[PDB]
Amino acid sequence: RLGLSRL
Amino acid sequence: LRLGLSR
Amino acid sequence: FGPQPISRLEQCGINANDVKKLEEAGFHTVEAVAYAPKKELINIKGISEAKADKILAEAAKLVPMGFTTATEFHQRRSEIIQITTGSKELDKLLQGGIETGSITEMFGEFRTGKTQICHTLAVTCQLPIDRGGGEGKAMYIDTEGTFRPERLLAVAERYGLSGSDVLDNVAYARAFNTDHQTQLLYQASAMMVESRYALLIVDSATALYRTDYSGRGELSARQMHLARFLRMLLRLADEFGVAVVITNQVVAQVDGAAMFAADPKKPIGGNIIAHASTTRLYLRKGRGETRICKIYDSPCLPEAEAMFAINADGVGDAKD
Amino acid sequence: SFGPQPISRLEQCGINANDVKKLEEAGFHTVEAVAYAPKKELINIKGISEAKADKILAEAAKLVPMGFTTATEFHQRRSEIIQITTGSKELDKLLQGGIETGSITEMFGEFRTGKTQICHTLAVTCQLPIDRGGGEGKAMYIDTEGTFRPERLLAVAERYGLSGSDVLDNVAYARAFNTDHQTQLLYQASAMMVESRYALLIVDSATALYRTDYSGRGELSARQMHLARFLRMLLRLADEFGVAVVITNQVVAQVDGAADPKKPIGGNIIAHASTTRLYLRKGRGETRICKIYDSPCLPEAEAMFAINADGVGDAKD
Amino acid sequence: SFGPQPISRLEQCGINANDVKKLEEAGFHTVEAVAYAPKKELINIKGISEAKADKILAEAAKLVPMGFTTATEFHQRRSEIIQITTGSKELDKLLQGGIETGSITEMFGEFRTGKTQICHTLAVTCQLPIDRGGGEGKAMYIDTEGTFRPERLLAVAERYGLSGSDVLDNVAYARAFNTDHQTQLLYQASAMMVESRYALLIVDSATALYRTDYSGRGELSARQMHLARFLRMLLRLADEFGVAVVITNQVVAQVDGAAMFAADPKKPIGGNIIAHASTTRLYLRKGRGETRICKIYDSPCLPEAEAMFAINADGVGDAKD
Amino acid sequence: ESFGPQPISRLEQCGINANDVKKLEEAGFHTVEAVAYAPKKELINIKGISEAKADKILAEAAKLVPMGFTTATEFHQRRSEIIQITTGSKELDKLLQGGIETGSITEMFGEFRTGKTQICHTLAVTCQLPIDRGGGEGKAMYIDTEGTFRPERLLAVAERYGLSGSDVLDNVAYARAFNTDHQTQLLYQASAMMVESRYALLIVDSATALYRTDYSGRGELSARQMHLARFLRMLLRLADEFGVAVVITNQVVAQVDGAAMFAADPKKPIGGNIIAHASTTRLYLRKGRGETRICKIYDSPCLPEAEAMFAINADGVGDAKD
Amino acid sequence: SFGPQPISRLEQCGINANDVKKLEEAGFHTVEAVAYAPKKELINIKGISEAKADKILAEAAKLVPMGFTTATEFHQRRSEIIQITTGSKELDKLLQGGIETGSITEMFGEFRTGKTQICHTLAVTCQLPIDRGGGEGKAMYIDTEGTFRPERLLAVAERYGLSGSDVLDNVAYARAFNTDHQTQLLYQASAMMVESRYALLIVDSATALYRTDYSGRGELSARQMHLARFLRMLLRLADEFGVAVVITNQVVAQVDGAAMFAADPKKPIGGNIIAHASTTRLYLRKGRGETRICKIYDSPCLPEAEAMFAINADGVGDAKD
Amino acid sequence: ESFGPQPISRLEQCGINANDVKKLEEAGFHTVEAVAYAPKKELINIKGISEAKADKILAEAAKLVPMGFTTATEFHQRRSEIIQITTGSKELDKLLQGGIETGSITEMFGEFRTGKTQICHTLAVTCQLPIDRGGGEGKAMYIDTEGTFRPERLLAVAERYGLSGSDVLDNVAYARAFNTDHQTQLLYQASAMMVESRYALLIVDSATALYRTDYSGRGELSARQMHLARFLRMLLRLADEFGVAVVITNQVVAQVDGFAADPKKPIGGNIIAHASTTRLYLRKGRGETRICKIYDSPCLPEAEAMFAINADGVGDAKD
Amino acid sequence: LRLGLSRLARVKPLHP
Amino acid sequence: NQSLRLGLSRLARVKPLHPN
Amino acid sequence: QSLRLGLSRLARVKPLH
Amino acid sequence: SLRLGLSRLARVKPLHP
DNA sequence: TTTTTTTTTTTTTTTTTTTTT
Ligand SMILES: [Ca+2]
Ligand SMILES: [Ca+2]
Ligand SMILES: [Ca+2]
Ligand SMILES: [Ca+2]
Ligand SMILES: [Ca+2]
Ligand SMILES: [Ca+2]
Ligand SMILES: [Ca+2]
Ligand SMILES: [K+]
Ligand SMILES: [K+]
Ligand SMILES: [K+]
Ligand SMILES: [K+]
Ligand SMILES: [K+]
Ligand SMILES: [K+]
Ligand SMILES: [K+]
Repeated sequence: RLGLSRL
Repeated sequence: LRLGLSR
Repeated sequence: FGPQPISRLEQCGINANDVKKLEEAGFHTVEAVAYAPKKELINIKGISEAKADKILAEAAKLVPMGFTTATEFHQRRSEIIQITTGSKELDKLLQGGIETGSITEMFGEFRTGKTQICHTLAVTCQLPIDRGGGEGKAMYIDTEGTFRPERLLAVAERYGLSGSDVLDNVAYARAFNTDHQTQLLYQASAMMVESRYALLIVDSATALYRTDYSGRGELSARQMHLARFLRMLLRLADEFGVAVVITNQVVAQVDGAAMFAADPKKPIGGNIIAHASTTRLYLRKGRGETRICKIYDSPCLPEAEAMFAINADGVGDAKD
Repeated sequence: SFGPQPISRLEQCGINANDVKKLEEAGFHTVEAVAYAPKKELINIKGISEAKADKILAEAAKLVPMGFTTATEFHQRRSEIIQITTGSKELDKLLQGGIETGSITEMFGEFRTGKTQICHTLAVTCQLPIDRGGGEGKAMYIDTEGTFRPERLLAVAERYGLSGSDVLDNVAYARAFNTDHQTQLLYQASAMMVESRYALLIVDSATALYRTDYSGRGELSARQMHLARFLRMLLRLADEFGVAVVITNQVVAQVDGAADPKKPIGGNIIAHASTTRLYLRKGRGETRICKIYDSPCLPEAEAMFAINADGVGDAKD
Repeated sequence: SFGPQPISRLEQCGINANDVKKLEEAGFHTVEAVAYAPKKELINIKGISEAKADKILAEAAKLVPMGFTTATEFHQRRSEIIQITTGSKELDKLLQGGIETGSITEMFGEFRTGKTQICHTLAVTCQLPIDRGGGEGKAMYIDTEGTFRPERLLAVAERYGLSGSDVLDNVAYARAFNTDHQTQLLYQASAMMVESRYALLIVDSATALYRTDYSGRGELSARQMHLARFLRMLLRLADEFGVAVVITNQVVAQVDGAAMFAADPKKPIGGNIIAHASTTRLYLRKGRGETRICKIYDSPCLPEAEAMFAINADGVGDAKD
Repeated sequence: ESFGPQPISRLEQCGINANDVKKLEEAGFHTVEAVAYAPKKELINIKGISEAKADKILAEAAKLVPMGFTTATEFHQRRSEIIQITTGSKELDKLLQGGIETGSITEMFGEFRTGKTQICHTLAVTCQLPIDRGGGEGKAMYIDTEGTFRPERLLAVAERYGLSGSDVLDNVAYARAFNTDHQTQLLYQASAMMVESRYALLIVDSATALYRTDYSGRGELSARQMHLARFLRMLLRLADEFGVAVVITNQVVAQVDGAAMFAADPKKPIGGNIIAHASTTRLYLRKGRGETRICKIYDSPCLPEAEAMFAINADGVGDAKD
Repeated sequence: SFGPQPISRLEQCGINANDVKKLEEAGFHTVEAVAYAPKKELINIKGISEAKADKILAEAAKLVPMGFTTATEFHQRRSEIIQITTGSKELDKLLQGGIETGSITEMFGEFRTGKTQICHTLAVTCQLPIDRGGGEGKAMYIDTEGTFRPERLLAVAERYGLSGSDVLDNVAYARAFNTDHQTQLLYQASAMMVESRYALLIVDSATALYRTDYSGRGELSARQMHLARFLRMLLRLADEFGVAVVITNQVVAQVDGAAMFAADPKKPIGGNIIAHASTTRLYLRKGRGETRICKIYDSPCLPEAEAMFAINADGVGDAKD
Repeated sequence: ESFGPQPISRLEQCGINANDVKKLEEAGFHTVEAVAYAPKKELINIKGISEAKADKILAEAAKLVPMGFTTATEFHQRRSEIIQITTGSKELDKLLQGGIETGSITEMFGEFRTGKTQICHTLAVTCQLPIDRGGGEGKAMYIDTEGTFRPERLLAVAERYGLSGSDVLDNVAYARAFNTDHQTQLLYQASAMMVESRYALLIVDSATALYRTDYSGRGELSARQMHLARFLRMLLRLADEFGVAVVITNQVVAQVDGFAADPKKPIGGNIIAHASTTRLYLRKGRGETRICKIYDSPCLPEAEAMFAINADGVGDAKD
Repeated sequence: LRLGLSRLARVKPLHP
Repeated sequence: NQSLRLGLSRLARVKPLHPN
Repeated sequence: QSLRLGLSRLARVKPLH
Repeated sequence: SLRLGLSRLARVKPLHP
C-alpha cells in the first residue's frame, strides 16, 4: 500500500 | 579399644 | 485497508509484556515494527537479541517486503487520493492537488500565504472523496503560534459545512522546541493508530532550528536532528498513509554570484531537506492579493507556474 | 553456453546432492558464485565440514577458468562488451558508447539535477534491441525514497515506440525501509536473477538510509563497514550475470571553507568501490551538465543533456 | 648463466627424481627457491623426511653462495641494476632513474589520482630496449577490481613507437576474486616466470579485497597474518627472480587527530605490516586539472621530495603549459 | 698487548689433543672464551667427546680465563675505559652519554620511515673512525634480512667525515639472511671471520622481521619464542666474546585493546617479553616534522628516560638545522 | 658466638685434620653446614665411611641445637630479627620494616619496572648502620645478564652521604655464564661468607639462564631439578649465615583466553618449584612516568596491599609530588 | 579413667627387669600400647633381646592391651564421643561435619598462597579451646621444614577468641627439621615427650618438601619412596598411641600431558595417597576468599566450601 | 573468460 | 659463478624482444 | 646456644664505615 | 684481569693511515 | 609405578550552511 485508497 | 580423644 | 493494530501480533505467539514495551517505546503498529531494523529493537532495554530476532522474522510475514512488478505499482498508485487546495489553477498545475503518502513543502518570503494554504488544506481534508477531500481528520502542529480558528470557519462556510464539527474534527498541538516536536510526532502516531487521519501540517518545520542551533559548531547536530525529524515524518507517511505538509522560510544569497538573475532567495535546511522533500513549491508575491506558485522539485510534475489568490474565503482563483 | 551455469551442475561430477540445496539456502545459486566465494564463507555455514568445503571449492574451480591469459584475448573480449544508450547523443559521445556492463557507475549531484530521470530512462532503454543500443533484458529498481513514478517509464516507452504494458511488466521493483532490508533485497535479487535474463540493476539511492540509520560519529565505523559489504555484493553480481550496476548518490556541502563546494557522500569506501562517477549540475532551465568525475579510461570532459516530457534526451537549442 | 638455476640442476647432485617432482609440485621451481626456504617448509610437505630435507638443503646451498661479500662487490653489482622509466622526465628525476628492480614499490592515494595509469604505463615501458629506459622483458597484471584496459596500453605503445600487437602479446593478465586466489596467483606466477623472462609484476590492488573479506576487529589478526604471508611471498618472488614488484594501495580518513596532520588527513590502509614490508612508498595527490603530484613517503635511499606529472591521452607524462 | 681474545690453538700447549681442537672448531668454538663460557651439556652434545674429555677441556679453559669473584671497584675501572660509538648527531650523543656501547645489546624500534636503517648505516660508517674522533677503530658487519643495504649512504657519510669511500666500502662486510635458520647460522661464520680480524660493530636489521611470517599462528608461538631466545643468547655470547657492539632493529604493532585511553601512541614493539628482557638498551623512534625525528630511551639500566631530536640529512643522521 | 662456627672446631672434638680438609673440599665450611647435611651426601664424598660420617654427625649434633623449643623463645628471637630498608617509606610501610633476613624474597614483573634498580639500592643500603635501617655488612651481586652498573651505587651512596670508594670496595660482584657456573659461584660464595661478614645476597636473575640452557619440553624435568637444587642451596646459605637472599624473576604472558577476564595476564616463570621455595613474593608493575607499583603476591605474615615508589637519579625512593 | 596412655613402667609388675625396660625406652618405646602395637621383628632387632624375653614381654603387652574382636556397637559408641577440633569457620566446620577428627591423618594440599600455613596456625592455636567450644583441651606441636612459622598469627587468633598471648604461646612446642633424618628423629623425640603431658595436635608443614631435593633423579626414586613410607607409618603409630590429630601439608606439581580444569596433582605418589585418611584441596578464589574441596574421605561426601583469611585468621566469607 | 554481457551472443527477443 | 645478482645486470646479452 | 633466625639486631659488630 | 669491552688505551693499528 | 611449564597478536571510519545595504 502507498496511501489512502480512492475506492 | 582406643579411637581418639574422649569427650 | 487500514494499518493492522499491534494487538494483532499478540495472538501471533509473543508475550504481552513485550507488546506493552513496544507500545511504550513508540511502536503502535505491526508494520512500524517491521520497518524498524534490528538496531532500534536492540536499543530497547528488556528485549534480547533472540527476542528482537523472532519478532522481526515473524512480523515480516504479514507485511509484503518482496519484489513486485511495475504494473502492480502503477495499478496501486492509480487510486491514490489527492486533496484539492481550493484553487482550480493550483489543482491543474499539481495535476490533482497535494499527493497523499509523500512530503510536500512550500517555501517563500513573508505574505506569500503558506499558512493560508495550510488552513485551507486542513479544512478541505474533511470533504468527501468525490468533492476533492480525503474523508479524514486533520492535525495542526504549530511552531509560530499563528493558528487562527476563524479562517477555518470562513472556508467551512464557503463549502457549506457547519463550524462546530469542522472545528472539533481538527486536532491542534503547539511545539516550543525540537524535542517537543519529536514527542508531538510520537503522540501524533499514538492518536493515529486508534482513529482515521489524512493530513498532517508541521508549519513550520525548520523555524525553530535557526534559533535553537546557532553558529558553525552546531551545524552538524542541527542538520542531523532535521534529518531524523524528516525520517520520522516519512515513516509516518509510509505507516499511516497520511499526507505530510511542511513549511520553510528563505534566506538571501549574499555571495554576489547570483547576478544571472534577480532572485536571491533560497530555502533553508540545505541538502538534507532538499533531498528528503518529495515535492517542493516556491511562492512569490504578485499584485494585490494574488500570488504565484512554481514547482521547484518533483519526480513527475514538470516546471510550470500558476497564479492564485487569497480571498476572504481562503485560497482560490484570482478574479479578473 | 554463455551465461552463468546453475549450481545444479555441481551434482554431475560428484557431490552429496543435499548440501547443494543448503548452499542455495545460504545464497549461492551459481557455480561462479561458489567459486568466487572464499573458503571462510563456506566454513561459516553451520553444518559444513572443512573437507566438504575444500571438495566443493575444488570441484567448482575446475569448471570456471581462473588462470592466466594473454592481454590480446582480454582486448578481444573487451571489444565485444555491450553498452546501453543513455538517451542523448551528447552523453553517449561523452561515455564513448554508453553505460558499460560489468562495472559500477555512480551518479551524484544536488537536488533536481536528474538522477532519477536518468535512472528511469536507462531502465526503459535497457530493453531495446542490441543493434539499437539496448541491453536486451529486463531491469531491476531498488528504491529507498518512495520516488518511483511509472508515468515517466510510460512516457519514455511511448517515445521509443515500445508498448507500455510490456515495458512495465519487464521491470522489477522493490522498496527498502532500512539497510538490512536493502541487503535482503540484494540476496533476493541474486536468487531471482538466475531464472530470467537481466541487464541493468539500479539503486536509488544507495546511501539515503545510511545517513539516518546510523547516528553520530560513534556509530560511523560500523556504518561504513556495512556500506562496504553492500558494495561488495553489487560487485559480485557484476561478476556473475554481467549486468550493469548503476547507483545514485547524494551530496554534502564542505563547511571548512576549502576549495564547487559539494562533495559526494559515502567517503573513500564508495569512492574506491565505484568504477565510473558522473557529477550532475543544474543548467539553464531544463538543461543539465554531466561531468566525468572519475573513470579508468574515459578522459575528463563535460556534456549537456535535458529532461523533456519523454525522459532524458538531447537539449533543444 | 645470469638467470636463475632450474630445479633440474639438483638431479646431477644426487637428489632423487621423485623428490624433485614433489618439490616442483610444492611450489619450489628453482634451486634458489630451495636455498631460500627453511627446513620447516620442506618438512611440512608430505613425502619428505628430516634426513632427505637436510640433504636437499645442503645440495642447494652448495650451488648458490650464501656467505659474506665485501661492500665494494655489492656496490659494483648494484651499479648495474635495471631501472624502468615511468614515462615522465620529472618523475624519473625524482626517482633517480625510475622503478627499482628487486624491491617493492607501493603507490597509494585518493581516487582518480592515477595509480592504474602509472601501472599501465610501466607495463608498456617494461618492454623497451635496455638502453632506452626499459627492461626488455614481459609484464604481469594481477587485477582485483576489474579495471584493466588494453586501450591505454595500445595508446602508450603507439606513443613510444612500438607495435600494438606484440606489446599486447607480451603482457600476462590474471584476475583475483578473493584473498586465497590472490595468493595462488603467485604460485602460478612462479612457474610462469621460471619459464620465460619477466621484468615487472603489478598487484592492483593488494588491500581492497581484505577489507570486505575480513570484517570487524574480531578477524583483524587473521587478516593481518594473511597480508603478511602474501607480502612475504611477494618479497621471495622479487628476490629469487629479480623482477620489479609494484603494488597499489588505498587510503582511509582518520576520525581522530586532524590537527596533528593538517594536509587532509588520509593514511594508507594495511597497517604496520604493509608499512614495514614495502621498500618504497609513493603518495599520489590531485593538483589542478589533469596534473597530479607524487611524493616520496618512504624510501631507504631517496630524499623526501615532490614532483608533478600528468595523465595525457597517451599515458603518464610530463605536464605541459 | 694481550687485549685480543686467545685463539683456540692455545689449547694445544695446554695438553688438549689436536683432534679435539679440530672438533671444537667444527662445532663453532673458535675461541678459548667460547669454550670456557659453554656448559658441559653443549660439549657433551658434540659427537666423539666423552665425559672425561669434556671435563678436562672445561677445566683447562677455566685455567686460562678468570671466572671467580671480583670487587665492584675493578668492574667500575674496567667500564671506565669502554669504547662508545658516535651516532653522528650531537643531541643523540648527549642523550646516550657517548653513544652506542660495546659489549651490550641496543635495539631501536618504531613505525616506518623513522630512520632505523639510516642510524645503522651511520654507525657502520663511523665505527671505522679513529678512537679520538668517536669511532671504534674496527671493521663493520651487516647482516641484512630485508634487502635494504645501500652503499650510497656509506659513501655519503664517508665524504662528510673526510674518509676515503673506497676504503670505507672495503672495510665493511655484508651478508643477507633469507630465513630464521640462515639468520642463526650466519653467526657462526661471523665468529669465524671475527676471530682473525678486529670488528667493532655488528648490525642485524631486522632481528624480528622474518619471525612474523616464518612462524604464523598462536599454535607456533612457543617455538618462535624459543628460537628468538636462542638467537638473542647467541648474540649475547658473541658480544661478551669479541667485545663488539651489537645493534638490532625491531618493528611495532598497534594496540587494538583500546585501553591506552588518553595515550595517543598505541604502538608496542613486537617480540614479547623475551626480547624485552634480553635487550639491554632500547630506543623508541618517532616522527616529528619535516626531516626531524625524536628518539626516546625506552629501557636502560643507567640512562634516564628523555627525548632527543635528530635529522636525516643528505649526509646521514645528524643534528637538525634550525 | 652469634656467628657460625668454623668447621675447624670439629678437630677439637676428635676429628683428624685431613678429614676436616676433605669436608672443606666438599663445600662445607661451617659446623652448622655439617649438621644440616644428610647422611647420604656425607657418604657421597671419597674418604668418608659410614662410621666416620656417623661420628662426625654425632659431634655436629652435639655442637648444635636440634631439640624442641617453646614458642615464647621463638617469638623473642624473631622480635630481634634484622631488616634492611628498601629506600621508599611506602615500601617500608607495606613490608612492615623492609626486607627480612633468614628468608627468601622474590621480585618479578615486566621489563623496565625496576628490579635491577631495587637490587642496587638494596646492595648499597645494606651497609648502613642498624639505627638508619641498614644491615651493617657487605653484599654480593650475581649478574646473569651483564646489567651491573656501579654508577647507580655511587649515586645512591652520595645520596646517603657514604664514601664512594668504600661502598664500591664492600660489594662483591660475579657474572655467571651458565647454570653450572652459577652453582660454582654459589660454592665460592659459601666459602667466602665464613671469613668476612655479609648481610645480603642478590641474584639477578635466578631463572634468566634457565630459559635458553634447557629448551623444549624434553629438558623441563632436568631444568626443574636444577632450579630446585639451586633454591635449596640458597635456602641453606640463608639458614647458615643469616643473610637475606633476594632473587629477581621474569614473566610470561598467559596466552589462554581464561586470563582475558583477569587484569594481569602475566605470570612469573619457574613454576611450582620457585613458587613454593620463595617465602615472600613481590609483583612490580609500571605506573605513570617514573613511578611503579609493588604488590604483595604471597606472604605468610603480610596482607594483600600495594605501595607506590619511584626511580630517581639517586636510586629507589618515594614518588615526588 | 583408663583413657590416657598407660606408662611402660607398670611392665615392671609383670616380672620384667629394669634393664629391658631401659633398653626399650632407649629404643623409642615409652608406653605399653606402643610395644603391644609392634611386632617381634623390631624387638629382635634391638640389642639385648634373644627371642626369649621378647615373647614374654609381647604376651604381657597382649594381655594388658585389648586386641580381640568386638561388636560394632561399642565401636559406634566410641566413634560418637570422638573429639573434633574446630577450624574457626562455620562453613568449613559444616563441610567437615564437626571439624578435624582426632586419631586420624588429615592432609591438605594446594597451590602457593592458598593458606595451608594459615590454617595450620589456626588449628595449632584453637586446639587449646575448651571442649564445649569445639576445642580439644591440649597442647600443640609444630614440626616445621620450610621455616615459615609466625607467632603473630597465633597471637591474632588468640585475641580473636579471647585468650592470653603468653599463656597460648607456652602451650605450643616448635621444632625445625633440616633433612629427612632430622624429621624422623623429631618424630621419635615427639613420641618420647608426648607421654609427659596431654597433646591434641601435631602439625608437619610441609611433610614432603625436603624429599623433592634430597632424592633427585630416577636412579634414587625408589629408596626415597620407601623412606617416606616409614615416616608416614610412624605418624599413624602416634595417632594410635595418644589419639592426637595429625595435620600434614603438601605441595603440588603440574601435569604436562593431555583436559580437565585442574592441572595440579599432589606430590608424594600412591604411598602418601594411601597413607593419609582425609585429604583437602585448597584453591584461590577471588580477593581473600579460597575454596576448599574434599579430595578423599571415608565418610564425608564430596563438597565445596568457601573460607576467607582475615587479619584474625581463618574465617567465613565477609558478607 | 566473460567480462559481462557480450554483443556477439544469441538472445531471444525480449521485446518482439 | 657471477657472484650474487640482484637486478638483471645491464651487460646481459639478451635477444631483442622488439627487433624493429 | 639458642635458635637464631638471621643476624642478631642486638649483635655488636664494628661498623663498616 | 677481567675484560668488559674494547679498551680506549689499547694500542690498535689504524685502518685509515 | 613418579616427574615436570610454556608462549602474543592485530586497526578503523566522515560530517555539515549562512546571511542584504
Ligand atoms: Ca506562518
Ligand atoms: Ca530521486
Ligand atoms: Ca584503480
Ligand atoms: Ca629498514
Ligand atoms: Ca634487569
Ligand atoms: Ca607454608
Ligand atoms: Ca581405604
Ligand atoms: K509574518
Ligand atoms: K528531493
Ligand atoms: K574509483
Ligand atoms: K618500509
Ligand atoms: K632490559
Ligand atoms: K611460598
Ligand atoms: K587415602
